[PDB]
Amino acid sequence: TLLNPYFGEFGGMYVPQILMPALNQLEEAFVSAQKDPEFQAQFADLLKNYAGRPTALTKCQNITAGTRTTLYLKREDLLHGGAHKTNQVLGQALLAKRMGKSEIIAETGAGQHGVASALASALLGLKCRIYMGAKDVERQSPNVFRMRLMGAEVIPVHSGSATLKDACNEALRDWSGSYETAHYMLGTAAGPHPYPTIVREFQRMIGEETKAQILDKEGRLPDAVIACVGGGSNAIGMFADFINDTSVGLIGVEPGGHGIETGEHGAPLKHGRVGIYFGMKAPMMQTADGQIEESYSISAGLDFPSVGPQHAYLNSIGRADYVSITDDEALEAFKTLCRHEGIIPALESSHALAHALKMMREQPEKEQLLVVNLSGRGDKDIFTVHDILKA
Amino acid sequence: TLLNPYFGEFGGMYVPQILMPALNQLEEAFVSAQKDPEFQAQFADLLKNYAGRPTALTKCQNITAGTRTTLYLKREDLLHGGAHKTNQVLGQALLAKRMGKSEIIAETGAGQHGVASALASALLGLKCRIYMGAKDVERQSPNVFRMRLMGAEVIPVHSGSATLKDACNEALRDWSGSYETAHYMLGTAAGPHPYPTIVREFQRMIGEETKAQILDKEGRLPDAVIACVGGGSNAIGMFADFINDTSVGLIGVEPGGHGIETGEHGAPLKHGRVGIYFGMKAPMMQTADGQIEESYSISAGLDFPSVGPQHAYLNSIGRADYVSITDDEALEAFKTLCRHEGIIPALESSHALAHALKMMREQPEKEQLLVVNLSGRGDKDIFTVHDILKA
Amino acid sequence: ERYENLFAQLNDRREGAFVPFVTLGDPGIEQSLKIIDTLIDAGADALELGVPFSDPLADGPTIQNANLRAFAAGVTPAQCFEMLALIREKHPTIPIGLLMYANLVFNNGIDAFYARCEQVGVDSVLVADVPVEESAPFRQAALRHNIAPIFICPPNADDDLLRQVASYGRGYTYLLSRSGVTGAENRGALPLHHLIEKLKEYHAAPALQGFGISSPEQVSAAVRAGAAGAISGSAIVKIIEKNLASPKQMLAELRSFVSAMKAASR
Amino acid sequence: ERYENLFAQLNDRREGAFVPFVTLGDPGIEQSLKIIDTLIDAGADALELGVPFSDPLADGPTIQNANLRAFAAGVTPAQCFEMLALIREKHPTIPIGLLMYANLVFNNGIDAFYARCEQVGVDSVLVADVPVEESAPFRQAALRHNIAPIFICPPNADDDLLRQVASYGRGYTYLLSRSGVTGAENRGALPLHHLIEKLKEYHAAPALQGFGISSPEQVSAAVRAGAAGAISGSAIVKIIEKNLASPKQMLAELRSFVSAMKAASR
Ligand SMILES: CC1=C(O)/C(=C\[NH+]=C(/CN2CCc3ccccc32)C(=O)O)C(COP(=O)(O)O)=CN1
Ligand SMILES: CC1=C(O)/C(=C\[NH+]=C(/CN2CCc3ccccc32)C(=O)O)C(COP(=O)(O)O)=CN1
Ligand SMILES: O=P(O)(O)OCCNS(=O)(=O)c1ccc(OC(F)(F)F)cc1
Ligand SMILES: O=P(O)(O)OCCNS(=O)(=O)c1ccc(OC(F)(F)F)cc1
Ligand SMILES: [Cs+]
Ligand SMILES: [Cs+]
Ligand SMILES: [Cs+]
Ligand SMILES: [Cs+]
Ligand SMILES: [Cs+]
Repeated sequence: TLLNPYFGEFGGMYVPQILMPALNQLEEAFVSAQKDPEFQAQFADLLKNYAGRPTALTKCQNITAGTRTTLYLKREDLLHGGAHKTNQVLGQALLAKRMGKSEIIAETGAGQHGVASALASALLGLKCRIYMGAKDVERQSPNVFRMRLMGAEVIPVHSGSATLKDACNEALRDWSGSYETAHYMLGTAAGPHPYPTIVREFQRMIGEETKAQILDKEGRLPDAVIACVGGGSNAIGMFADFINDTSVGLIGVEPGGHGIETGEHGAPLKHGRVGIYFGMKAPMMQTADGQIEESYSISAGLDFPSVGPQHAYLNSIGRADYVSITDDEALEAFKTLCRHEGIIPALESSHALAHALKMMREQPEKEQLLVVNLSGRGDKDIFTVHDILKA
Repeated sequence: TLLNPYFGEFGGMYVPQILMPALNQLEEAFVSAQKDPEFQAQFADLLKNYAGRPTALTKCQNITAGTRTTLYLKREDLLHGGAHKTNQVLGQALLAKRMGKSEIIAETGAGQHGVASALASALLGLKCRIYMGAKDVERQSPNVFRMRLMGAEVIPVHSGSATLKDACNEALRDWSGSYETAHYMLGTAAGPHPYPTIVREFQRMIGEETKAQILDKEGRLPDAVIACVGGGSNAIGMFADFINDTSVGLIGVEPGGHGIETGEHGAPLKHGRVGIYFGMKAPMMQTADGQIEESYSISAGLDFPSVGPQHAYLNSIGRADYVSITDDEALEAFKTLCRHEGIIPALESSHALAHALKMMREQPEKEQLLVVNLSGRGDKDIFTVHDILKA
Repeated sequence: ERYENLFAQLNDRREGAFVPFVTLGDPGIEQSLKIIDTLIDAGADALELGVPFSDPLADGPTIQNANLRAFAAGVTPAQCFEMLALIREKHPTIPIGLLMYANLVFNNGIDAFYARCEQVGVDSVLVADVPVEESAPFRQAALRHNIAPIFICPPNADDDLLRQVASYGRGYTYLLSRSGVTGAENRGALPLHHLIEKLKEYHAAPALQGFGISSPEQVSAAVRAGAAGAISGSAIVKIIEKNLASPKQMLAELRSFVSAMKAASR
Repeated sequence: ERYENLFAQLNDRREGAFVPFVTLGDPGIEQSLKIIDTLIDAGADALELGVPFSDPLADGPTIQNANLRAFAAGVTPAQCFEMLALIREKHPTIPIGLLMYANLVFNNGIDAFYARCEQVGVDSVLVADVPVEESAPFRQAALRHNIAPIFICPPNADDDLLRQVASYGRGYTYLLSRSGVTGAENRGALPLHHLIEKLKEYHAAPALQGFGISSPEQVSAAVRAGAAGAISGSAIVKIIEKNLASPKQMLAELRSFVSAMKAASR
C-alpha cells in the first residue's frame, strides 16, 4: 500500500481477496488527486459554490446563561443537503469520475449520506444505488423521498436489525460483484483502508475552518471540541486539525441508547471489544462467541455496532476522550436547542450538544470555551420526535 | 410620515385609525435603526454568524447544456430556516426588541415565514403567535411542527379559502387588539407602509451579494434576474440593488395556477385590477363588485390574491416585467433541478426556475446570463409533490 | 342635516341616541328589511348599516358570519342600494349611516359611490380602513355629494388627531370604546371622558360610542360620560343568528332588546 | 496431508475432486450430521464446512438463510467443533476444510483457534475476509498447528498475487469462478485456463473451483480446464431448504445430486 492502513493496532483491509484491486485503485487515485492542483480546485469550487462552505460558527449565548461556559456550534446543519455528509461525498464522487466509474453504491442510516450520495450523483452524472435498513426507511422517511426525487434508487433492507449494519452488509455484497463499474461511496471514517483516511481528509475542512473562526472570534483555541460518533466522520473531520494542538480536548460521543447497562446502545469504543468486521480491526459490540451484536440508538445515524479505527487509536493513546449520551439526554438537548437558540439539530448532533450541556451544568463556574460540531439539521427527525412526545 | 408611503399610485396606509400609532412607531424605529451603527452591526452579525450569509451563487451547467444560456442560482435555500424569509425576520425581530415589544404576531402560508418567525423569537426572547390557513397546515406540514418545536403557537385558520389571505386577515384582527405588546411581523413586501419599505431594505442583501458575486465570476452584470412573486419580498430583495442598472432585466413570476384562463391562479399584477385591501392600494384579484377573490397556486407561498405596491409600480413604468408560470410548469422545473443539479427547490422558487428554463428553451441560441433567486428549499414540498406523481 | 336635526331634537328631550348596527341582507333581503323596520319602531334614533364585504378586517366572528349569511342569500352592493332606497322611502327623517370597507367605495370610482349614496338618501359613510391620513379623496367626495364623512376617535388618540377629526368630520364622531375588532363579548373598560371633552372643545360633530356595547348599562354609561349616543352591533346580530329558525321570535327578541337599550339612553 | 493423499489418489484414478459445502448445524445438529454422512457416502472427495456467522459478507441469500436456520437451532462455534470431532471420528481420511470469517478466528485468539482445529482433526481453514495482505498471523498460526491455510485466486489476479498464493497456501488453492457472493443462480462464464496454468507453474497447491457451480456440466468444465476439482455450496443448501418438511426426502435428493456431480468429475 502507498499509505499506512493502520492506526496503532486498528484498521487494515479485511476484505475478500476479490476487492483488493478496487481498494488499491482507490488508494492510488486518492494519493494522485491530493497532489493534483486541478482536483483540489474543482473540489474547493463545489464546496464553496455548490455546498455553501465555509459554514458558520454560531455562539450560543442563551443556553449557557448563568454559567462560565462559552459555547459555539459549527454549523454543518447549514451545508447543502443538511449535514456534513455532503463534504466527503463531493470529494469521493470526483474520485469516482477520476477512476472512470459511472455508478455509485452507498449505504445510509439517517438518510443524510444517502441524500448526499444522490445529490452528488445528480450533479456529477453518476448512477446512484442506495441501501437503507427498513426500520430507518420508516424513522427517517423525509430523507427517503428526497433521495428518490434526485434520481437515486433506494433499496430497503429487511434482514437482521433492519438498520445501518444490515444496509452496509448489502452494499458490501453488491460492490464485490460490481466494483468494475461502481464506486462504493462508504459514508463514514470506517471500513477498509483507504476509507478511514480518505473520509478524514475530505472532512478535514470542518476543523480547519473552526480553528480559523475561533481564533478570529476568541483569539485562542477551544478548551474542547465535541462531536457525536457514528462511524466517526464528523468527529474526525472536526478533530483532525486540532490533533497536534495538545491543549485542545477532543471528545467523541457514542450513543448510550436506552442506557449502557441495558445492552441497548451503540457504544463499542467504550463498551465493546476489538474484533474484525466491516473490513477493519476495530472495537465492536459482539457476543462472547464473536458474533456481531445489533446496536441500538434513537438516532439512525449513530445506530452502528462499530466505530472507525482512528478514534479507537486516539482513545488508546489518551489523545481523545469518548463518552456516551442516552436517548433521553439527546432528546432534552434537541428540545433545548430548538426552544432557546431556534436551531433544530439532528438527533445525532443532539448527542454532542447533550454532552456539552452536561460539561456546563455539572460544573457551572468552570470557565470553558467549547465547540460542538452540529453535524446536521433535524428536519428528518421531527416526526420521530413528535411521536415520542406523548407519552 | 417620515418616508414616502407610495410607489407611484400604489401603497399607502389603509388601516383602521387605531393602528396608525403602531405604524408610525414602526416607521420611526426603522428610520432610527437604519442610522444606528450598533443596530447594523448586530443585524450583520446575526445574518453572518447565525443565518449563514453570504449565501452561494451556484452555476448550473447541466441544465443549460446545449444552449447559450448561462444560469446562476442565488442560494437562499441554504439560509438557516431554509428560505430567504429568515433575513428580514431577524431585522424585524431586532426592531421589535428596540420598540420594547415582547410578543410577535405572524402569518404564514408555505410555513417558511412562520418557521423564520419562530426561530428568531426563540433566539431573541420573544413570544411568537402564528396564523396559518388550514389547507396550508396540510400541504406544508413539515413546517407546522418545526414551528411548534421552537416554542411557537400555531393557529389554524378555517375561514374563507383556508389559505394565506385568511391567515393574514386573522393576524391583522389580532394585531389591532394587541399592538401594545405585540409586533406584527408581516412576512412580505406588501401591506401598509412602512412594511413594503422595511421588508425590501432587510432583504436587499440578496441583490447586493448577487451583484458582487456575478461581477467576480463573470466580470459583468446579468442580462436578467428572475424571482417568484408571492407578496414580493424575495423578488424585491433581489431586484433592489439592480434597479439603477438599466441594462439588467427584472422578471417577477406570479403563479398561473391551473392556467390564467381558468381563473384559478395567483397573478393579480398582470391579471387583476387595482383595489384597496391588506392595508394597501395594489393590484388584486377581485369580482366586478369589488369583493376580494380567492387565489390559487400549487404553492402555498404564492397563493395570495394581491402583490406588493413596489412591484405594481416597477411594472407600470416598464422597469420590471412580470410573467406567469403554471402549476405544471413549476413541477417540471422542480423535477429538473432535483435530477440534474441535485438541488430540491421550494415549489415557489420552482416558478422562477421554470420561467428561466423557458427563456433558455424558447431561444436556445440566444446568449444570455441569467440569475434565478432560489428563494427556498423544497423539503416542505416533498409529500405534496410525491402525491401528485400518481396520477 | 338629518343628523343635525336628530341631535338637536335629542338635546331638547335631554337624552342620548341609540344607534343599532345590522348587515344589509342578513339573513335575507326581506327579513333584513323587516328587522330594520322593527329596529326603528322599537326606538332606533339612527341606523348604522354594513354592506356585505368579503374581507371585513375590523369585524369579529358575529358580524363576519352576518356577512356570510348575506352572501349565502346572494346579497350584492347593488341590492344593498335598492334596500337603502326602500328604507329611506319608508322613513324620511331617520339618519342612515353606512359602514364601508375601502374597496367597495373605490371599486367603481370614489366619486360615483358617494353620488349613489346621495341618490338613495344616505346621510353618512364610515370607511373602516381609511384613516385620516388616507381620507382626502373620500372626504372630498362625501362633501361634494352632501354625505357626512365619519371619522374615528380611538382611545390612543393624541391632540393632533383630535383636531383633524373635529374639522374633517360631519354628522357624528365615532368614539371607539376599545382597540380590537367588533364583538359583544369584549367590553371596553377604559374611561373616555377626556376625549369626549376635547372633541367638544374643538367643536367636533357629536360623539357616538361603539364596539362592545351589548347592554343598557353600557349605553347609560356612555351618555352619562358626555357622549351623544351609543352604537350596538354584535349584540343585535347575535339575536339574528340565534333565532334563524324563528323569524317571528327573532323580531320580538330584537324589539325587547332595542327598547331596553333606547330606554337607557333616556 | 489428507489433501495430499486425496489429490495423489485422484491423480492415479485420473479424476477431479467434488467438494460440497454445507453450514454446520443446518437445519439442526443431528440432521446436519446425517446430511454430511449422506454427502460422503454419495461420493464427496473432501468437505468444505461453514461455521454459522452473524454477518457472512461473502455469501448470498441461500447460505445466509443456512446460517439463520443454524442460529434458530441455537448452533454455536463450540457445538460446531463438537460436530467436527464426530465427523472426523467416523471418517478418518476425508479432507475437512472450514470456511471462516475473521472475527470467529480472532475472537479467542488466532493461535488458540487453529490449535483447536488441529485438536479436532481439521485439515484446512479459509478465512473469507482475510486477503493475503492481512494473512500473516493467520497463515503462521495455521502452519504451527499443521493446518493448511487456504488462499483465494480471483479472476482479476495479477502475477504478483499468483506467486504469493502459490508460496503461502497449502492443501488446495481456491480458484474463484467469478466476482460477487456465493449463489447457485449466478454462474461464472469467464475462461480460467490461464490462471490454472500459472498456479501450476509456480507450484501452487492443486486448484479447486468455487462459486456458482450448481450442475455436473460445470464440474466437468472445471476439471477439463485443468482444475483439480470443484466446490458446490448453494446448490446443495437449496436442497436442504426446499425439503425442510421432508428429512428423508431431503437425503435422497441430496444423494442423487452429489452422485451426479461426482460422476462429472470422472
Ligand atoms: C447528521 C449526522 C448524520 O447523519 C450521521 C450519520 N448518518 C448516516 C449513517 N452513516 C452512513 C454510513 C455509515 C456507516 C456507519 C456509521 C454512520 C454512517 C446517514 O446515512 O446519514 C452522523 C454520524 O456519522 P459519522 O459522522 O460518525 O460518520 C452524524 N450526524
Ligand atoms: C421559499 C419561498 C416562500 O416560502 C415564499 C412565501 N412564503 C410564505 C408566505 N408569505 C408569508 C406572509 C405572506 C403574505 C403574502 C405573500 C407571501 C407571504 C410563508 O409563509 O413561508 C415565497 C413568496 O414570498 P415573497 O418572497 O413574494 O414574499 C417565495 N419563496
Ligand atoms: O357592537 P359591536 O362590537 O359589534 O360594534 C359594532 C360596530 N359596528 S360599526 O358599524 O359601527 C363599525 C364602526 C367602525 C368599524 O371600524 C373602524 F373602527 F375601524 F372604523 C367597524 C364597525
Ligand atoms: O456454490 P456457491 O456459489 O454457494 O459457492 C460456495 C462456496 N462456499 S465456500 O465455502 O467455498 C466459500 C469460499 C470462499 C468464500 O469467500 C471468499 F472467496 F471471499 F473467500 C465464501 C464461501
Ligand atoms: Cs456560507
Ligand atoms: Cs456564558
Ligand atoms: Cs457507533
Ligand atoms: Cs451553457
Ligand atoms: Cs401573488
